[PDB]
Amino acid sequence: SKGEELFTGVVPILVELDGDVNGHKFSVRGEGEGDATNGKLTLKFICTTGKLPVPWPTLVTTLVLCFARYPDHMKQHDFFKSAMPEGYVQERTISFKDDGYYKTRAEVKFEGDTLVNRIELKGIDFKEDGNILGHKLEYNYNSHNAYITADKQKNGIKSNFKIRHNVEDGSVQLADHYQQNTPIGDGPVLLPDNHYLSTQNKLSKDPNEKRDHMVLLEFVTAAGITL
Repeated sequence: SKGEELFTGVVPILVELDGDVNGHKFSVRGEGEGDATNGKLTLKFICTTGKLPVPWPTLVTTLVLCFARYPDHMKQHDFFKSAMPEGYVQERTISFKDDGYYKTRAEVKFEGDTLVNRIELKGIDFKEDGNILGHKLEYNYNSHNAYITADKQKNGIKSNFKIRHNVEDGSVQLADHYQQNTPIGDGPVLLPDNHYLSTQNKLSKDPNEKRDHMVLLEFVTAAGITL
């Protein structure tokens, strides 16, 4: 795709999320950079409204799959770059087992030289003293594979995958994601054969940052189609 030409080196990233979880209003700003050469993303996120009222790990998937590394023989299956620079909408429902759910609508697109992910997030039905509102999730992240399929009737892709969030008592909090993506522009996009993305996330803290924040290192690699 011509969009892939925008990704041959490191690109600056801006993430803006406004959220409303059980009426708790909050915002997150992230900045950093991504390189689809190696699938590497490095960002720092700040809760700009105070303490984040949900656990940082639960927002990772919401807070830029155009930076996934597609191997050469898979490049004709990279929907995400093919939609650039005009971008795509990424929508999810994320259901937390035995708890509430998030609904997210995001636009991922270039604004000048910067790849911007702007998200509106709504959470409802979260339980008082549950793992989300009660911040009972460990600050860490299990590596995961998520399968991508074409959605030809919407000129886009879809994906359903689970995140395992470790709870501090040794239990696991599942987060079941249903995802859809559709191009913003009317130009041609690549509709992929079935494949998956493999993702690792390292969550850390900036020792000099006093605000509630998350330092994230993410790798995303496409796989599942062979020579």
